[PDB]
Amino acid sequence: RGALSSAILSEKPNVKWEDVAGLEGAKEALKEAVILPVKFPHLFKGNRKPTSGILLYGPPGTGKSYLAKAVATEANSTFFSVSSSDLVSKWMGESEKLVKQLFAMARENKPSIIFIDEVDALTGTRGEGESEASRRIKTELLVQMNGVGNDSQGVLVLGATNIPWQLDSAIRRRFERRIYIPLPDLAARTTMFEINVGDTPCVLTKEDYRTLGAMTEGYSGSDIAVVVKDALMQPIRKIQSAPDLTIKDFLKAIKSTRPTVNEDDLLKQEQFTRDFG
Amino acid sequence: NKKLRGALSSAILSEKPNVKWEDVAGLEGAKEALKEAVILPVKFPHLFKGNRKPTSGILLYGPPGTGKSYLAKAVATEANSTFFSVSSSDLVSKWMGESEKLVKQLFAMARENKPSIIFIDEVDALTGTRGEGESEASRRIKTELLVQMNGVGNDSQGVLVLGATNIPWQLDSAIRRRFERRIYIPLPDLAARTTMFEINVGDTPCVLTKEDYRTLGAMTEGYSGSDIAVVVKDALMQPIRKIQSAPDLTIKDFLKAIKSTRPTVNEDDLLKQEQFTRDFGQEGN
Amino acid sequence: NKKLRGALSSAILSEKPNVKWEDVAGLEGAKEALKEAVILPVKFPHLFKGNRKPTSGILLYGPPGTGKSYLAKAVATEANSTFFSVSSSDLVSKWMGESEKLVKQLFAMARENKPSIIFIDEVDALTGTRGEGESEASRRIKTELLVQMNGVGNDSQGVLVLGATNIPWQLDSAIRRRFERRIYIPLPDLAARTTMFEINVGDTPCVLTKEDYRTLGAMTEGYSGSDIAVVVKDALMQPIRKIQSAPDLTIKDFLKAIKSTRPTVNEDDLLKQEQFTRDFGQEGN
Amino acid sequence: NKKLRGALSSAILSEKPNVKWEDVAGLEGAKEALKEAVILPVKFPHLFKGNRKPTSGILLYGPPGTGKSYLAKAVATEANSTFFSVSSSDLVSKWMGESEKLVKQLFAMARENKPSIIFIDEVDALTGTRGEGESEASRRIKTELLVQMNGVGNDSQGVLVLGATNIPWQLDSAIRRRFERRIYIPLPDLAARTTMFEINVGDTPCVLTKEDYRTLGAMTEGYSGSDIAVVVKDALMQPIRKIQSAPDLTIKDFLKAIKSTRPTVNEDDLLKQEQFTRDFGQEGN
Amino acid sequence: EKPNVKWEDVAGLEGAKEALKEAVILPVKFPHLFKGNRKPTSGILLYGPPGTGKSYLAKAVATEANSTFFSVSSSDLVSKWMGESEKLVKQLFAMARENKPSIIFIDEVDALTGTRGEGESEASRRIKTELLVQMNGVGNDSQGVLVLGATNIPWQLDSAIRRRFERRIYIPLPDLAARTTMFEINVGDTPCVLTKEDYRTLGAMTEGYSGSDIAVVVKDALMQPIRKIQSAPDLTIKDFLKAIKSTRPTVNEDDLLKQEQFTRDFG
Amino acid sequence: DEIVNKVL
Ligand SMILES: Nc1ncnc2c1ncn2[C@@H]1O[C@H](COP(=O)(O)OP(=O)(O)O)[C@@H](O)[C@H]1O
Ligand SMILES: Nc1ncnc2c1ncn2[C@@H]1O[C@H](COP(=O)(O)OP(=O)(O)O)[C@@H](O)[C@H]1O
Ligand SMILES: Nc1ncnc2c1ncn2[C@@H]1O[C@H](COP(=O)(O)OP(=O)(O)O)[C@@H](O)[C@H]1O
Ligand SMILES: Nc1ncnc2c1ncn2[C@@H]1O[C@H](COP(=O)(O)OP(=O)(O)O)[C@@H](O)[C@H]1O
Ligand SMILES: Nc1ncnc2c1ncn2[C@@H]1O[C@H](COP(=O)(O)OP(=O)(O)O)[C@@H](O)[C@H]1O
Ligand code: BEF
Ligand code: BEF
Ligand code: BEF
Ligand SMILES: [Mg+2]
Ligand SMILES: [Mg+2]
Ligand SMILES: [Mg+2]
Ligand SMILES: [Mg+2]
Repeated sequence: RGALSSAILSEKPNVKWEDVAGLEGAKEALKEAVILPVKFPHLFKGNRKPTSGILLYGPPGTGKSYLAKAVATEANSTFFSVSSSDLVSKWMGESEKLVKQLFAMARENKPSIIFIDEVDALTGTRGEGESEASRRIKTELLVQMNGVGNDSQGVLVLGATNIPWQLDSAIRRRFERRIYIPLPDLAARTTMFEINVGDTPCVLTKEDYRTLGAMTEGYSGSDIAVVVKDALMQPIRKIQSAPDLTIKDFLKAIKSTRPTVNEDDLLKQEQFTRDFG
Repeated sequence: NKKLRGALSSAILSEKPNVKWEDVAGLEGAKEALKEAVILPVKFPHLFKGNRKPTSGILLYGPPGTGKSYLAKAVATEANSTFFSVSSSDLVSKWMGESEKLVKQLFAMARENKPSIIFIDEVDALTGTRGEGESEASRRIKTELLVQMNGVGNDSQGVLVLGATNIPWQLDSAIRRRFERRIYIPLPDLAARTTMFEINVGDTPCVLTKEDYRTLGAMTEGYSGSDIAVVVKDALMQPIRKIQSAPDLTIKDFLKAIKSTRPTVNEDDLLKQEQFTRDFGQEGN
Repeated sequence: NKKLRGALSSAILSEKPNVKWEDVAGLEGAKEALKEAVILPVKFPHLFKGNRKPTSGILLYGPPGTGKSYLAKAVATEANSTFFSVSSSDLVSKWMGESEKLVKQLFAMARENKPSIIFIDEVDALTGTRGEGESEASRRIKTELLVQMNGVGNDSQGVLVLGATNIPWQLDSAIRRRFERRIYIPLPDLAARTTMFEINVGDTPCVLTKEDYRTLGAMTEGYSGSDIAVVVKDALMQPIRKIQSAPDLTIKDFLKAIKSTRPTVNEDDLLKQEQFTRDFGQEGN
Repeated sequence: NKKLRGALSSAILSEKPNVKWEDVAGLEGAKEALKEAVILPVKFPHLFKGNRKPTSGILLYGPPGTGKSYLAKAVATEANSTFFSVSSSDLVSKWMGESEKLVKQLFAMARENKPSIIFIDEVDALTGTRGEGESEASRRIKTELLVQMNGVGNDSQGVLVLGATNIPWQLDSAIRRRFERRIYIPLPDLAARTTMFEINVGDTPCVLTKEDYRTLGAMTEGYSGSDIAVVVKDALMQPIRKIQSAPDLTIKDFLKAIKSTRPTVNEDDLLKQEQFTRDFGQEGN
Repeated sequence: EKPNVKWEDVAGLEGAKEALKEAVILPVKFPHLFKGNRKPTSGILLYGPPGTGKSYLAKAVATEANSTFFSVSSSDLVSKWMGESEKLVKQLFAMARENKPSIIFIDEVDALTGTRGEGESEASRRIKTELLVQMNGVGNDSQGVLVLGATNIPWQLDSAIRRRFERRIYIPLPDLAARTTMFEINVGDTPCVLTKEDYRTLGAMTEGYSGSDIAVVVKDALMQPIRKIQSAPDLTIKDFLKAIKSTRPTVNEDDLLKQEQFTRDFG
Repeated sequence: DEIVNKVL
């Protein structure tokens, strides 16, 4: 009880659906799996059942955990952000009751969305793993994710990962909509600069943000959050050395900051998308 | 609970190694970034409000012996923040997920004692690209470090995570992502080498002039700061050798030492360092 | 804690192998460096004050059989310190990260009993460049040895870390950095060989003169000190054999032994030794 | 502790294979060295005092099937000392550095039972020149064998380490150094072959004379001792085939067997054996 | 383990049959002719091309032995865990020492023992070396065990292990009477109109086939009439000629040159 | 408690 109820968060990180830039298919699927069953529950009767598993995958730094924070603000659910630190134990027969308790308190708190972040650290193909941790966790989890007809309120199992090809095929089966979150294109990048400068006084125009968004092809949303961080530092450099925001501040930051993803990681991501996604 | 805090009570260091920002030679850029990520949030906390947030991760890399751990000692003296120095000996426990329960407890301590600094020395031994590693140590220590650094319900406010490494290309790309300013600490140039000789001789009586230190700094191209610390160590032994085979420090002592002592870093290691700097890195100047 | 010190209590050797500085032949330079790093700080501790610090790491390398472990026995007799003598059998363990709390509490033992000496015999088997090695043994024992030798909160005052190796080019560059005087122990020369015959015959009654030992030393070019120890062994077992085929020692006994006994080394191993000496090393004279 | 002694309790052999020195034909040099390293220290221990120490390592090498393991059985009968016939099955284990504690535990057992003999059969499977081998098995089993044979705090008094091999050129040079008398066991000559026929017929009723055995020994040039043991086996199995196929032994039985049985060795293997003997080796006569 | 398989059951090559009847039965039927210098044989390497009835002859010795029989093989001794592939060998010889007489049949010994000039350190030196030391060695006592072994590549075998196998017998492609016997056996008690001259005809027809191939032409010829039943009888010689036209063997006539090479040099 | 060992 009082050991897994440190999975419920309660601070509600204030990210709203108009802060993720782009990703409209992903917002569409998440709305029709989270918002719509609660708002019109009469529709889901007969053969029409809601979705009970969604995997988000992609390269590192593109929006997965952030979009999970957006769900955590907008859902009006009870939200378990559980992880591998909170399920595994020394004593044998504790990594059975811990998963079992997790889903039973999820059905105490219907509607429930449960965010098992980075599922490849729980579920590791069981050919080399140790007895306690790998086998009884993954088998009990497979069982309890075989609740198809009974889980019509409550459990929607999200999940994010960066290595989607190292995932067990039974668990690739359980996640029934593997959506791919890619590096962002032009309108999204321009939107992210306009968001991340916030309400800071700047002389920039729409064609300036348009210029920077044209300049930054290859960057994920993390990188643009840190070029806006560094460019917002640029006034205090112009006070220590010993003002407005210019465009030379952003050009300064973009010269200094260098991209993060490597262009063969994208080949294996596109591989998995073409084979299963 | 208290068993684990009894283990990690021996990590809050309490002695302040007296290295100051002038005992570091060279490195304008790395001192600059470290000052505006460590010193400046505490000294003027009213500035960092709104969109302007402090930096929450800094990776230092370079060839062996060029200043990384030493600059971390300079931060440890000048910061006025609690300075945790953790390592792989103190996280890998024997006991089924203590190596995740320990990590989570580490950052929980560094949130209850904010502002804090966590200095993970030689981060390439925890974080090894996870394509060949073993299940537990690999996926579970790397994964708890990832989720714990930014995650969902975790709030990395006011903690900073340093880290040094010599093999920056063997680092996992999610952890290359978490360290948001990869600064490169290079072999010293001419003015830096001359500065290091002038520092390391200290207040020892010597007949040397500015053109003598300038001469030696011209002589030693290829040496890191370790090597110049040991040629000053050996050259400071030269009066004892006189005073047994039978004073001042006089320039034949240093020429004697520089003839005997030979560089430590080769010249293809530098090619892969420059590779990583050109693909992902800053320039530490 | 105390389980691990209960394991490593059997490494602090205490029998003092009675080899004195006389009994080594040749190698004036290596004895000289070892004396001014081991004997002299204890005997005159007032000197080493200010910038003048003693040496804290010495690597001895060379071909097989030339004096490395023996010179370590000479230090173990003459030092008056707490000589440990550890090896790879005593640091690697079975239960998951026990193989580095051993490393840590080894060096913490040497700090509680300073001035200490740590003699890591054959260091190339612990420290293997970490580009192909396994996660636990490789990164964690090598990494804890690195951080523990200089590190941040660690204070290597008054401990000395020896180490011998035969493959000095297969050593990681951070650990090549930590060993700050790489001395090279070479195959012998004429005066050393003559000295080794005069030592190894001991107090055995022989008709030999100085020109006889001089003759044999001229005869044996290419032999290491092992080989001359076994030609003296065989030549001392010649008269017992003549007792069996039926006295003091003829020079024909030694010529007989030198004809029968054949050296150990070859002549491309020497090319890679000279390579490393020309790129990173000292000269052991 | 006792887990490991529970493993190595099955190495102290307890049956004394009754091979005596007379049975081993030829090879007087190898018997001579083995007697003066095994028999003579025990029988007259007053002699070995001062500088005169017994031999502590002997390597036997040769082509396959010439007498090495058999001569080790002769030592095992005639020695009157504790004999451990260890092998590669009894030293390697699965759990990360629990092989080394079996090596160290083997010599630490052997000095409880002094005088002792350790016979490592086919030492070329432990000790493989370390330029291509893997990290653990290579550096750690070879290194613990090195340090354990002479080392610093180790005291190889009263133990002897035998060892046989067929590939003596694939042996590491430090371990070529530790084995201080490399004796070469060759293919037998005429008198040895005649002796082996006379031994292997035993007390079986035969009409043969000395010139008959002399004839066969002249007939069989190129055969090792295995081959002559099997031509005597087949020639002794002729009469049973004359009971089924329907007595006394006449030379047509041996000519019959020698026509049917075909040799084992090949005349370039001998070139590399003679190579190693001419570069590093003794001569087993 | 004794199901049927007999000395009566096998076709051709009585040299192999008599060497083995000797080396197992002649000690077991008479343990009192082998005293003094006269000891039984303790290793026999059979080889040949595939299909020629090696392992079947081995299990004929299993039934026809009154002895224990351990039909381990090279598939079951490979591991990948640092010296596990040796304790398997050693405990195998422990249950063979404890249970005299015994027979150890290592099928396809060429997969353990690969001439050690290109192989890897551990598996090469350590499995080959533990097999050597374990077969004769010092403290080991190979009393009452017989180490068989079959192979198809006898020239890729290490010379120390060629030495340990002290009777390398060669199992060749068979003759006429054996093939006729194998057709008569494999048709069993199935109703057929065939005569002795019919089996004689087929045995004349099939030169080059091993015993596997004749077992599958009898398999196919027994499944011709059911095939004309359900996709629409008796057993004709045209059924067997039909099957022998369709079914093809494995072998090449240069493989035989290297087999004859090894037989002329060591066998 | 179920402790972890480590293999080769
Ligand atoms: N769609 C987005 N909208 C706004 N900010 C974004 C977006 N994607 C990334 N970012 C920025 O990058 C940060 C890192 O996002 P994060 O959740 O860590 O990504 P992920 O989990 O895929 O790696 C976000 O918190 C934000 O700072
Ligand atoms: N840039 C430098 N300025 C001053 N001293 C230096 C510098 N680099 C190295 N040193 C000296 O060399 C030693 C090696 O520094 P250290 O922090 O251990 O280097 P690192 O951790 O990169 O290998 C320091 O203790 C100091 O004595
Ligand atoms: N320089 C030397 N002076 C005297 N004896 C020496 C010398 N070098 C080697 N020896 C002899 O060599 C023997 C074995 O050498 P050893 O100590 O094993 O050297 P190492 O460990 O480098 O191989 C020593 O026991 C000693 O008898
Ligand atoms: N010189 C010899 N004298 C007597 N018997 C011998 C001799 N050489 C070989 N043998 C026979 O060889 C067998 C021992 O094998 P061995 O020669 O030890 O092989 P290896 O020497 O390759 O280990 C015994 O059968 C023994 O009868
Ligand atoms: N020469 C033969 N005589 C009798 N039966 C044979 C012969 N060759 C093969 N067989 C039959 O074919 C089957 C397979 O033979 P097998 O011995 O496994 O082939 P291989 O010798 O290639 O391993 C056996 O059960 C055997 O009865
Ligand atoms: F895509 Be992130 F790195 F979770
Ligand atoms: F930390 Be150093 F560069 F070895
Ligand atoms: F030089 Be020795 F072999 F340690
Ligand atoms: Mg994330
Ligand atoms: Mg450092
Ligand atoms: Mg040594
Ligand atoms: Mg043998």
